[PDB]
Amino acid sequence: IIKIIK
Amino acid sequence: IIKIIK
Amino acid sequence: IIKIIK
Amino acid sequence: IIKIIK
Amino acid sequence: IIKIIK
Amino acid sequence: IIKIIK
Amino acid sequence: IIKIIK
Amino acid sequence: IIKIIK
Amino acid sequence: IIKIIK
Amino acid sequence: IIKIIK
Amino acid sequence: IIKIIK
Amino acid sequence: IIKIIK
Amino acid sequence: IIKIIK
Amino acid sequence: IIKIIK
Amino acid sequence: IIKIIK
Amino acid sequence: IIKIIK
Amino acid sequence: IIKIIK
Amino acid sequence: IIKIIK
Repeated sequence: IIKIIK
Repeated sequence: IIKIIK
Repeated sequence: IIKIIK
Repeated sequence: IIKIIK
Repeated sequence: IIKIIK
Repeated sequence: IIKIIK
Repeated sequence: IIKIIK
Repeated sequence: IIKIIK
Repeated sequence: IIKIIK
Repeated sequence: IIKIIK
Repeated sequence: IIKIIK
Repeated sequence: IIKIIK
Repeated sequence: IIKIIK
Repeated sequence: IIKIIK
Repeated sequence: IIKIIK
Repeated sequence: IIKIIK
Repeated sequence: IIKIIK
Repeated sequence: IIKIIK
């Protein structure tokens, strides 16, 4: 699981 | 699962 | 600015 | 600006 | 601006 | 601007 | 599953 | 499943 | 600015 | 500025 | 500025 | 599990 | 400035 | 588990 | 400035 | 487990 | 377990 | 266990 907010 | 907000 | 990942 | 990933 | 992914 | 993916 | 908001 | 909002 | 990852 | 990772 | 990791 | 807020 | 790691 | 706030 | 690690 | 606030 | 606040 | 506040 990969969750990113840029 | 990959979730990205740019 | 609101950014949300559930 | 509102960005949401469920 | 509203962007939503369910 | 409203963009929605169910 | 890949979900992206740009 | 791939869901993208640009 | 609000950024949240659940 | 608020940034939260649960 | 508030940054929290649970 | 990888969760990143930039 | 508040930074918390639980 | 890797959680990062930048 | 408040920094806390539990 | 790695948790970082920068 | 590694927890860092910079 | 390594906990660092810089």
